[PDB]
Amino acid sequence: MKKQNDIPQPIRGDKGATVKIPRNIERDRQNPDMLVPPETDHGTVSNMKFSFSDTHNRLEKGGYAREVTVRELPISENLASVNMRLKPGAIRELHWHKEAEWAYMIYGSARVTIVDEKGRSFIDDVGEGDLWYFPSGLPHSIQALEEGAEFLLVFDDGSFSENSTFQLTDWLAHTPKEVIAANFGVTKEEISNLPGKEKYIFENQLPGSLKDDIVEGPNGEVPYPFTYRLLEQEPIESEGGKVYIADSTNFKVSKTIASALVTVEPGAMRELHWHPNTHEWQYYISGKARMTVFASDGHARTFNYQAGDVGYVPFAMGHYVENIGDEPLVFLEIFKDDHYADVSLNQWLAMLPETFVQAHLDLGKDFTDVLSKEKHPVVKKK
Amino acid sequence: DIPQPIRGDKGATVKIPRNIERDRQNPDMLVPPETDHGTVSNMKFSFSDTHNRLEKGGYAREVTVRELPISENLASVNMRLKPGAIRELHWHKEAEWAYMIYGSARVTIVDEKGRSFIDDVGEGDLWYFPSGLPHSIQALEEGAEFLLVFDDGSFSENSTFQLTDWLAHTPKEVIAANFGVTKEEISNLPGKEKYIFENQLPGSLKDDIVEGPNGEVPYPFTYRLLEQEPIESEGGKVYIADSTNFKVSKTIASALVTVEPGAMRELHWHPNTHEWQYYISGKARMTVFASDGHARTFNYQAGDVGYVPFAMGHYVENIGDEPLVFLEIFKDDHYADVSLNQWLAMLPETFVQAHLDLGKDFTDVLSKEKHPVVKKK
Amino acid sequence: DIPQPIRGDKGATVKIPRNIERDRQNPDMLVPPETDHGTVSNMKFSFSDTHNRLEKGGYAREVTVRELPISENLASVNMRLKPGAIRELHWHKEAEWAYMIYGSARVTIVDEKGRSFIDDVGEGDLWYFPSGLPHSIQALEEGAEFLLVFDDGSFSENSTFQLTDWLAHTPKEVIAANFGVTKEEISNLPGKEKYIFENQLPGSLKDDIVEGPNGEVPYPFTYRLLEQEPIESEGGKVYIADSTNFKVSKTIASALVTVEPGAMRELHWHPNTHEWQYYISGKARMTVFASDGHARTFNYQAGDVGYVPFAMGHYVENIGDEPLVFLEIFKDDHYADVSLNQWLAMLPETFVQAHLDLGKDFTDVLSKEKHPVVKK
Amino acid sequence: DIPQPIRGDKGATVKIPRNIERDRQNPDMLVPPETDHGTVSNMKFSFSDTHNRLEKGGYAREVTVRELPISENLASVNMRLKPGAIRELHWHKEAEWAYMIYGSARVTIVDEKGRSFIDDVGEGDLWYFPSGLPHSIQALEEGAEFLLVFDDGSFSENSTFQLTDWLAHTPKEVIAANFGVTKEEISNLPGKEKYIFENQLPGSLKDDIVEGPNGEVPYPFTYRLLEQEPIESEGGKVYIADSTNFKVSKTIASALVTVEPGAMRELHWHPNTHEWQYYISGKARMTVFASDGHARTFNYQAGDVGYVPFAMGHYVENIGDEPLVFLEIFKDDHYADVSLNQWLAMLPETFVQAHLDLGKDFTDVLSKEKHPVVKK
Amino acid sequence: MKKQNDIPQPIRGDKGATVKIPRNIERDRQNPDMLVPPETDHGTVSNMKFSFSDTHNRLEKGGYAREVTVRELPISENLASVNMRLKPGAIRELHWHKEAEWAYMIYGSARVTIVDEKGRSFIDDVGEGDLWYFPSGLPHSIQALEEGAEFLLVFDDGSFSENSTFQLTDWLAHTPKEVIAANFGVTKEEISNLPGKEKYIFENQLPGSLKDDIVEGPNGEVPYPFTYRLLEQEPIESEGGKVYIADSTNFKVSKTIASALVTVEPGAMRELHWHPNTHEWQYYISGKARMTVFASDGHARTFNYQAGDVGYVPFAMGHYVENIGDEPLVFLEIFKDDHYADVSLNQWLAMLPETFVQAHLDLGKDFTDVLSKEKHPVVKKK
Ligand SMILES: [Mn+2]
Ligand SMILES: [Mn+2]
Ligand SMILES: [Mn+2]
Ligand SMILES: [Mn+2]
Ligand SMILES: [Mn+2]
Ligand SMILES: [Mn+2]
Ligand SMILES: [Mn+2]
Ligand SMILES: [Mn+2]
Ligand SMILES: [Mn+2]
Ligand SMILES: [Mn+2]
Repeated sequence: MKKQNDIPQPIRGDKGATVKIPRNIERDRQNPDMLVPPETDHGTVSNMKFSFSDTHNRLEKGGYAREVTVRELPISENLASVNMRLKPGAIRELHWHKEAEWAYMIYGSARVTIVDEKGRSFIDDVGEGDLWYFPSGLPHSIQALEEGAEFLLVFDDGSFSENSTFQLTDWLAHTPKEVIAANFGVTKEEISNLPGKEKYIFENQLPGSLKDDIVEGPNGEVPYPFTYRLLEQEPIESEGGKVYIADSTNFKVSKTIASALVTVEPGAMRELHWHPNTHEWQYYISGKARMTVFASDGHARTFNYQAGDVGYVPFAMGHYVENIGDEPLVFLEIFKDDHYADVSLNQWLAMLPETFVQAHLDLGKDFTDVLSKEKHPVVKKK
Repeated sequence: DIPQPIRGDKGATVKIPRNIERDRQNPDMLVPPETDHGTVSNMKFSFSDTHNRLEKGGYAREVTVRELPISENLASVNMRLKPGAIRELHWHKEAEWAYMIYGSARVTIVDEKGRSFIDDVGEGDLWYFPSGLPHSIQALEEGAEFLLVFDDGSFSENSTFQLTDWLAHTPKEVIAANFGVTKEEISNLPGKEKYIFENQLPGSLKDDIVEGPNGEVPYPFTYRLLEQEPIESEGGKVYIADSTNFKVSKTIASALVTVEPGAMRELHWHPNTHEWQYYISGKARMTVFASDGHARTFNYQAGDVGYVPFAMGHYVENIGDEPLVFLEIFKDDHYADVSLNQWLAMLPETFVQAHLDLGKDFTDVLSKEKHPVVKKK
Repeated sequence: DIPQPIRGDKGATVKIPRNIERDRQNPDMLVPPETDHGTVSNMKFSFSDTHNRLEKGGYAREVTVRELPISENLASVNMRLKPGAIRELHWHKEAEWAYMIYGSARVTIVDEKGRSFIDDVGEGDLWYFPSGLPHSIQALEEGAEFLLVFDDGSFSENSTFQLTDWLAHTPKEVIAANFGVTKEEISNLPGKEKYIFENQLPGSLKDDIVEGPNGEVPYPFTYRLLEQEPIESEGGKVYIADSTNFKVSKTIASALVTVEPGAMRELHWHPNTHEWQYYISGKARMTVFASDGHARTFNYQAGDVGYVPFAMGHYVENIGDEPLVFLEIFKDDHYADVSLNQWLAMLPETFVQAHLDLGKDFTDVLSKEKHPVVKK
Repeated sequence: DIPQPIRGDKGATVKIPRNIERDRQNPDMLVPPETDHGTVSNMKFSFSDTHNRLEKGGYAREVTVRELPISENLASVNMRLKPGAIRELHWHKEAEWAYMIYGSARVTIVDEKGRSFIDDVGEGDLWYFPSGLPHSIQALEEGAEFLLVFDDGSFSENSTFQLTDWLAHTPKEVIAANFGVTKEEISNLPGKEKYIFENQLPGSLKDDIVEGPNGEVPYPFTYRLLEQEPIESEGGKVYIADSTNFKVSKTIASALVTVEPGAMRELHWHPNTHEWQYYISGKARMTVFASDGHARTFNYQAGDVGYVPFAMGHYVENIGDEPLVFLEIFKDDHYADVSLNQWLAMLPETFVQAHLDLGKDFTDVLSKEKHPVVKK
Repeated sequence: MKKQNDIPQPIRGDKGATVKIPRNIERDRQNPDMLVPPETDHGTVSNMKFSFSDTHNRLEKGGYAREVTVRELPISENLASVNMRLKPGAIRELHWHKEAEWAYMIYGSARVTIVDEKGRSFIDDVGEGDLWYFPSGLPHSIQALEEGAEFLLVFDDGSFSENSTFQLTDWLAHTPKEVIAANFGVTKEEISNLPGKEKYIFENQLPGSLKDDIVEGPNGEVPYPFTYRLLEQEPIESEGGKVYIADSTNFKVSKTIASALVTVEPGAMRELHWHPNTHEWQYYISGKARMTVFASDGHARTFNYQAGDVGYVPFAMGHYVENIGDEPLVFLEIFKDDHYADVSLNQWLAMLPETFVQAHLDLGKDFTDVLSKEKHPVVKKK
């Protein structure tokens, strides 16, 4: 708990030394638990942290998009992410991709379209705290409404790239005109004005009312919505914060992505736990955190995170997420699976015979008496 | 005619010795569309460019990942049997799907509960043998020629597990003990496999059926594809068999497509998996759109294998005077596509116009009903 | 008493220094059947050829893909516990299946809904712990020795996540905050893992049961394999536990096979997945038929691991005077085989004759009923 | 003072919580050049974003392929030693190259012929230790801080072979037999490694020299880079050490580049191998041209690692008011580049004009002499 | 040094327990340091031991061949080995392969042939203790002389198989007769008696004198011999045994294999060392040994070896080879490199300032005074 000097130094008790070479003081201040790790860290652990601020931002007329992929964070082979921004009325061009796409609306609102394997369309407006999920290969679009929009997209393969989606106008620009004309029963003259290259993101007038955009068709309505109002659900409320979970059990279409939004008050922490199903991918919406990843065989490494950072926890590794700042800590947890699952350290030990736990920990009834059989994902410090 | 790789002011005459016959077969590759761009893997291979294994009773030649490396998940054998000839009892790690192009044959299969299924397959019929289940084929009075598709690209037709090869490589004492016979009783077992061999015609199917205490299989291993009602559009027909109707065909979804002269399988993609193609008859071109401004056109004719990687945009245009007939194969439990026309038809017209820089005259032509094969006007 | 690699006019005496004891254990490898041919990967490894991790309270040794590289999907630990000794609370990514060979033990497991299951396991019983669910083992009054099988070949017994190792590598401030205690209250936590440690015998199972707000688990994590009715053939018995009867065992299908002297697990293959084997007792040979004229025979005895890649033909012949007892393990939700005899029995007899160049005298012996273990 | 991702009519303000400090460090990434295009792998990682291993006597932090995956062939440790502190005698498979940034240290190495080399290294000096040869570092009176580069990206600083770790994991009977001593004589050996440990300052270099029957090493393992005459261009200086002058440095070619304010390492590429970079001081941007219309610009400052894959076009522009100082590292036996200016200068002027759609006014400025660092 | 019972048990002090399940007592007796490892072992280490007795032996008219490859010992990706036996006069059929081949003649003697890239032939007799080396792709044969022969072949790729060499008669059997006839200017009738399948190993009459077999040609003699008399060289003689080294510096053709024969008296040991160049592959000719492989980061595992065993030491790992029996221990060390190199622990420390070594080891002048600046590869116990 000893605090750093204005110029922090990698010193812990009698270990470490001052930095003698030119250095990045600003980044060191953001990474206090990396410049000075806990004494309990040990061994080689892959990097589990990357900042969107350290990525190239693709700027277009109407917004921007930047990405963190396996080429930035190689531990995350199964999940990649885009931070995308749209100005009011601007359109993310009709497109599809091999990966399924999950999204969280951080700021503003947007209208999405999607058409399914049966030719059925779903059109809906998404606001702050809402999600969408587009299954692999189904074509979709996003158009920001009057406030603009900024959102996080997560794709279920780490090798994604935002520059490799299949765009409507790119497909047509690379199809012979004779074939397009034959496809639609029109003349080549009727399609002479098709774009010669993709748009990707483009400015446009605001759309009208949602009701006026709904398209009915001969194949009927989709069975399940492609959007979900996460923040309208009743959260799991612990002493130190709240957890909102959306997986395929409640957000029915979201078959390959399970998700949670976690809020952690100052002085609180997402408790010690692990996931018995799959890897965790993280996005930090706001606040400041540290997390130690316990990797087995005496290996553990602590990382720091703040707004704009991606984190990762490989399958079954022990972890916690501690708020280390004065404001709420808000982050997303993402899993490539059909459901969310964790094992809580506290609940695990609480559900075992007390003398058996005592025999393991070399602690007494004073400790086992504090264990809780109810899981409290976010705990508050006393 | 002597074609040249010239398109407008681009290209030049060929100055070196060349293969004129192949150039005539590949007009859209010697002279690609101006709209092609970028590196795309090869998506075409001819069975005529493969080694044909000849045996007493027929032949078998294959296109695998060693010929067409983009196709890692699917491989194929073109097999021919003379009347009465037998493809020896065998099994393999891969599931096997088949389309009977010519003639007819009797198949056998035994399942993991010891139940046998024996049936005759004719032109336009399919079979599907799940992985590891043992089977045989015997051509009937007119012979048979058929296409086999295996759900792994690394297959080889020379590495199936053959009944007689197994026995030839098992100790005689073990074979004798296995069946409760003497070693002398099995002395005449073959020393090497047969693979394909000549034989007299079998009797009636009814007389070959074997009844047993474990009863009949719950689902048939054959399917009469051409007896089903096809999806009919202006330019042709589509017949689909996947696990929703051909119940056993869990890892292969299939379609037979017929395209009249002047018609085209419309612009679409598959949101589920890669497409593997076999061209039964006719002449076609297809452009594969691979994202990020990459697209490449290929030509196909009878005897060719094609491929479309997962989610790539494509169409199949008849470029000849005869019907174009081809198979589409997918390693999945169902067939699925997205039609470009239907997609745009199901969106607000002004939104589509904003994308395409076209007006209501174009959006008025879009159809909310999918028409897989369209006819030119 | 000195075997030589000679078969008729093939082979020769060994002229260099040699391992006569191992040669005597591997008669069908020093002198293979004439019917073997071609390159086949090794399908045989002995636990006696592995490093044994010794701890206060027992031991653990393993056969993994680093010992037997054909077995990429399955690995195994032979673990021994003295009376009362504890295999420390731990978890791992891999699912774990177990067979109790000797003695008995108490297991605990807690699931992802916070529900605990505690049960006693005796000889012939199994357990199955799904991936990532935390568990422990404690031997009862006789001690215990058992075989664990993990559904990835790259496992290692030294890489499990141990309760005390986790806590030893977590900041004390974080542990204290997690439980609402002071750092002083947790100062006595161990500085390193225990793994296996000695302990007094546990009390009655009834006294260990913990009730909780989330109720009981829906399916048990133990199974009394030898209490089931086996498939009894002429030459032995087969007991099967897969996800159809041992409901939790979703990624492991298993069978215990007993083969009398003079009997043999018949010629068959598996149309679903690879087979992993552990030889509990007795002596066997097996030929693996790998297609395209490739076949190789291997010898096995107590303590050996074997393997049969997906769809390869095989049999398991007792070559000794005592019963042969072995486990068959498959990474799948069910057991399945195709029997050579039953296959041919279910085809037209003249069609079989046309293949085999044998007559009705042979096809008349074929049986439409499957008999997994046959007697000579 | 609040930058925004806006370039003319493209982009927009950031509406979500953001990292303004990092955005200010990366102006050409928040607002890239209009000329960037396409997907390019990340080519930039900060040592400040790594876990620092702290020991009594100093620290070590690393950037490896697990942090910067484009760099598969090279990894790096920033190591700091207090006065007299010792980096424990050790070896590793990888060859090690080093640049002394601050202070000074004594190194030892023994070769495979039993010959020892001991030398003092000061600011601007290098060392190179071939793969597998054992060595140590001990800081002198001012302490030391230096950059180590290893010729495999999968390195880890926690995986080196340490003298005391080896002995702690060797049977005492074997150690005793090895040296002809009793087990009692070696009872005080450490039970675990030291890695970095505090120690009194060493004596004179002359007093440490050890003579032996195998003579002196043929080539020195240290090099006084900054004592060499640099290539001096209009905008800065370049000092090169590769196997042609630093004879032992067979797998690492290196250069120290200084770039004045308003200057730039010119447009060039390497026809031999990938470039790995460490930024000692100052602030830079670099565009990596990856072919087929792909290009991405990155920002660097003190403490950053950069990378340029084999043959990709690049330049390094000083974007600050202070000198820009960086290292270029190549896994090869020599340094080589092709300069864009010199290339075009050596071709017929009308041929260059036909390519560039520019006239004699442009081709007249081309120079047949290579100037690695140019001044605006 | 405590000895096992006739039925050994995995017990070390108060650690371990008796074996309660059916077990392989004979193998346990062969592996005393695996049933009861040193207390100093720790962590996961790949298997480094495999017995030729655990391999399928290919029997032919004239001899046998069995192999240990990466399919048996997966740590050894770069080296594989065949133990081959020939009866008097029997021929290992003319053949070639992609891998280079190195050989040690353990028993008997043989005549070898080889033809090089220039059409030059080399024919020579090899006896006990002699080597050969055949570069990749050059065709060769072996024919045993009057005592027969048994030898160890080592190939410089672990994926080798003895059943995959290119055999003269197999090539011809799979070439169209018209092509063979055209190749040699003969009729198809003249070649009708060519074999229909390969021979591999076949019986034959003893050859005549070597002098009568030598073939001269227009391209002259080879520049360097393909055989080497290892045991005729003066060995490095230490107190506890001898070392004979053949690498490309003395056996000039042996460009990809460096080799050593090591003899270790009872009570002696190949000292603690490592190799700074490459992995070590081992074959145990006679005797009984143990070796601990030190793999870094606190990882170490001990293995036992006896006649007929293959061992392995990955690049740069610390090791020693201790004789644990009453007879001499004789083994081969093989390296895929153009030279042999090691670093001796003793010599390393002997060449450093004594106080510096003392500061590392927490030992005094009593220890540093015993260090030797001369390398003694095999040391004898006092
Ligand atoms: Mn999208
Ligand atoms: Mn979590
Ligand atoms: Mn088949
Ligand atoms: Mn299609
Ligand atoms: Mn376990
Ligand atoms: Mn089986
Ligand atoms: Mn070093
Ligand atoms: Mn450069
Ligand atoms: Mn050879
Ligand atoms: Mn060695």
